[PDB]
Amino acid sequence: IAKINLLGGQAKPGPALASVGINMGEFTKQFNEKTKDKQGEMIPCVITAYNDKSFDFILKTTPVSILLKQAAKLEKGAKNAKTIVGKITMAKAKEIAQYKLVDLNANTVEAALKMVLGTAKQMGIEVI
Amino acid sequence: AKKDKAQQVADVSHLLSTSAGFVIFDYTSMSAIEATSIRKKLFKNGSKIKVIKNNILRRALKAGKFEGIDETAIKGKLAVAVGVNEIVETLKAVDGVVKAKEAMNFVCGYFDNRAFNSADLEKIAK
Amino acid sequence: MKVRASVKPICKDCKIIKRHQIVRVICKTQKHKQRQG
Amino acid sequence: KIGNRTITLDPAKVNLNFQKDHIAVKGPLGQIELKLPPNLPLKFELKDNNLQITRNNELKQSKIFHGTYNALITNAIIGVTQGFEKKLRLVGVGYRANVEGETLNLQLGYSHPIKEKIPKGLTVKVEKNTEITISGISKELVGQFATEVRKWRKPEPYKGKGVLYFDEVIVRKAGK
Amino acid sequence: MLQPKRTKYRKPHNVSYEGKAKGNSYVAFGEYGLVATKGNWIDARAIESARIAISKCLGKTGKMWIRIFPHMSKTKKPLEVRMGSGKGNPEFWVAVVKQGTVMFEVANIPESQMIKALTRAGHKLPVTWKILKREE
Amino acid sequence: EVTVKVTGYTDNAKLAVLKLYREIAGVGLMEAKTAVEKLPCVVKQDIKPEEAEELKKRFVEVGATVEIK
Amino acid sequence: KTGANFERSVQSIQQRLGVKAVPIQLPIGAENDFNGIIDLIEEKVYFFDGGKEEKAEEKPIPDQFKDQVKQMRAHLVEEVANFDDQLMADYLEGKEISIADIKRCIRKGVIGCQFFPVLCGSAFKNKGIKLLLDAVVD
RNA sequence: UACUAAGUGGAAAAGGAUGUGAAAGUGCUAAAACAGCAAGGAUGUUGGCUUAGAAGCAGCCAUCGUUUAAAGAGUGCGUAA
Repeated sequence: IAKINLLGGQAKPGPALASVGINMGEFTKQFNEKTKDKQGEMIPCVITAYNDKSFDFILKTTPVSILLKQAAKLEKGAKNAKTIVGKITMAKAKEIAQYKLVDLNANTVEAALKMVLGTAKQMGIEVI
Repeated sequence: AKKDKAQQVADVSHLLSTSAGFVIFDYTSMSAIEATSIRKKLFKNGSKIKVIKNNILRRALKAGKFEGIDETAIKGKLAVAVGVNEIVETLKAVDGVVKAKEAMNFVCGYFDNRAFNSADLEKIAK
Repeated sequence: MKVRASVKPICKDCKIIKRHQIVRVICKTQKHKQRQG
Repeated sequence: KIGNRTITLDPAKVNLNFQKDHIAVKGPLGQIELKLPPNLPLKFELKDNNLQITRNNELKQSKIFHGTYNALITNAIIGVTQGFEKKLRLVGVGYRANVEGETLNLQLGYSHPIKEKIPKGLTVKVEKNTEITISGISKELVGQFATEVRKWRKPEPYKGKGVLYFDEVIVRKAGK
Repeated sequence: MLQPKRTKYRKPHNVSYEGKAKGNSYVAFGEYGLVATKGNWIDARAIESARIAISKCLGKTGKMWIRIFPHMSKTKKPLEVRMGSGKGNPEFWVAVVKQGTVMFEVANIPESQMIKALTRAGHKLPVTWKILKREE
Repeated sequence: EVTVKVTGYTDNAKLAVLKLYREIAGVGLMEAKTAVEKLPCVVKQDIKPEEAEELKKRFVEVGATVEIK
Repeated sequence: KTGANFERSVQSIQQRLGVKAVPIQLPIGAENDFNGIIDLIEEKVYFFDGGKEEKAEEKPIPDQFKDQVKQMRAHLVEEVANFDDQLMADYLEGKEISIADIKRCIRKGVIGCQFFPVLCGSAFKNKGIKLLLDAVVD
C-alpha cells in the first residue's frame, strides 16, 4: 500500500491507481463529484490494495505539513531551518490545529498545535 | 527500579480501587491503526489503552484488592483497557470492539468489580 | 569471495567462520564474502 | 539456553538404550541409531519422561558436547515420532521427474539422460511432473539428499528455473 | 612542501630516531590525538598524503594541528658510483619521530568523525599508530 | 451502501436485459446470460450511490420491476 | 514447443488486447503429447503425423471433453447471438442451431471484425492446417 | 603450578580478528534477564532542492512533534520516487 496526494481538479491522472483493479472512469467521476464543491487543488487520497477492488478509495482534507505557507502568505518551502520566512498569527494556527484535531492522534487542540509546531520546525518559521 | 515498580503498583491499585470498573482484554496481531481507532472511539474518556509489564500487572492486581491474585496476567500480549472513573461508555465501547472482530480474548476484570460473563455484560449495559 | 589482508564489515552481513580451521568470511550476498582477508 | 535444554521422553513406544557408542531409539517410525563418540565426559541419563545430560568436568568442549548431544537426542526423538519432509518445486519448461523402483530419472536440460538413486528412509513422491515431496527419516539425510538433487541445476538471479525448496525467493537481473 | 627558510648547513648527520619523546611529548591543543609507537621518519610526500586525507574526511569544519614541522633533510649519494667522493646530493625534507611521540591532534566534529579521520590519516604511514584522547 | 436488484422483467426483452447485465462491467455472454436466466440476480455491489443511481436509471428506462435498498 | 500453453495464449490475447477472440478448436496434448485436435464444428480429428500432413483421422469427440464442447458450444452460438433474436429464442428453448447457420454467423463476425477465431497446431509437427484451410475457404 | 592446539616451538612484518587463558572493572536478572520466536512496530508527514515526481529511504538540505508500551522525517535492505 502506498500514499498518494494529487490535484483535486480531476482523479483521472494516476496510472498506478487505475491499475489497482478499479475502472478509471469510476473513481474519476466519483472523486470529481465528491470534490465538486471545492476542486482544482492539492488533496491527499488514500486507497487500499483489495482483490475485487470495485471502489475502496477515500480522500482527506488539505495536508497540513507545509500548508503553513498558506497561513504565512508566502511560498518556496525552505529546506533548512536557518532563517525565518515570515510570521503567522497564533490564532490562525490554533484554529487550523482544531480544524485538524479530529484527524490525527491529537486529542486536544494543544497537541495538534504541538504537531503543527513540529512540522513547522523544518520550515524555519514556528508558531508565533 | 523495583521501588518504582512498587510505587506504580500502589498508584494503579488505588486507581483501580477508586475506579471500581476495569476490564482487561487481549487481541491477536494488535495493530497500531486499530489501536488508534479504538482509542479515538474513547475520545475524552478516562479509560487508558496500553500494554503493561506482566510482572507489574500481576503485582498490581495482587495489591489492587481485585478478583484474583495471579490468574491470567501471563502468556500473551497483555492488552489492557484500564477503565478509569466512568466505565459505562468504556464498557460499551470495548464490548462493541469485542463483537467487531472475530473474537477478543477476555482476560479478566469486570464493570464494577463483580465478575459476570460478557454475554451478561452486553445485555446489562443495554 | 574476495582475498584481502584487512577485513572490515562492508555490508550488514560480513560474518566469519574458522571452518575446518580455515577462515572464511561470508555474506548474505555472494560478492561481499571474503577469504583469508 | 541449550546447556539447559530439557528433552521430554515418550516411553509409549519410543524407548532409548545406551551402549556408550550406540544409542538405540525405538519408536513408531522404525528405529533411530546414534553413534556416540568414544570417551565422552558427558553423562546422558535417561529418567522418567525426561532426559538429562550433565558434564563430569569443566571443559570448553564439554559445553559444545552438552549443546550438540542434546540437539542430536531432540532430532532423534522428533524424527522417530514424526519425521521430516521437504517440498521441492521444479520450475522449468520441459523439466520433470519420474521414479522407477529406486532410481529417479529426470527430463532436464542436458541431451543426456539423468538418473539418481534414492536412499532408504527418504520416501519421495512426485504428484505433478514439476512438484516433489521428500519425507525423510532424519534432517541430516533429507538435507543432504536435497542438496544432491539441487546440485545438478539451481535457479539463477537472471531467471528462476530449478529445484526451489518452496521457501526461497530470487532476485531479478537484467537479461538484455 | 613544508621546508625551512634558510640552512646554514645542508648536510647534518645521517639521522638517528632512537630515544623517547623530548619535545611535543604530549597532546596540549586538541581533544583527540595520534601517537607513534616507534621512532620513524616521515617524508614530505607521506605527510602531505595524510594531510589531504584528513582534509577530505574533515567535512566543512574541523581543527587539526601537527606537533612538528618538517625540518630535517636527506641526501642521496650518486648511483652507480664507486665508494668515496664526499657526501650525497641534497634531497627531500623529512621529520624525525621518536619512540612514543604524539604527532597530531584534532577537534571540531567530535570523537566519531575524529577517530574516523585519525584512522584515515594513519592508514597512510608505516608507523603502527595509536589513537588517544586528550584529557582535560 | 445502496444496491439495486432486478425483479420481474417488462417487454420480455431477454436480449436487451442480457445486454444491460453485460454493460455493467464488460462481463461475458455466458455468465451474464446465466445470471439473467435467474430472475433474482445482483448487478454489482460495493459501489457509490451515484453510479448505482445511473444503473437504476438504465434499468427503469428499459423497463422492469426494480428492487433497491 | 516448450512454453506453448493453450491457457496462456487464450488468456494473454484478452489481457493484452481484449478483442473477444473465440477459441474454436481444442488440441490433444501439451507440447509433447500433441496428437490431434478436438474439432468444434465437426467431430474430433486425430493427427498422428509428426510432420508432412497427408491424412486426417476422423474420430468421434472424446467423452471426457463432451462437456468441454458443450460449455463452449453454449457460448459459441451465444457468441453469435449478437446478430439475430431467433438465435436467442433458440438458446432459451435450448434448441440446437444448424452448424451451417452458426458457421455463416462466425463468417459474418470475422469479416465484420466482431470477433476472430483461434485454431491450434504446430508447424514443426504439421497438425490441423487442413482445418485452417477449410475455415479460410468457408 | 599455569599455557599450547599452531608442531607454535622450528624465520618476517604493515594488518585484522567473539582464537585461547588470566586479571582489573562496570549492569541487570531467577519475579525468570539475554538469544530466538508470536506479533505490533503507527500518525501530522509525500518537510523542501529535485530525478520533463521529492514522496521516509538514489542523493542533497532541515534533521520535529501526537497517541502509545512501542515507532527513529525514521534502522537499515530495497523500489522509479
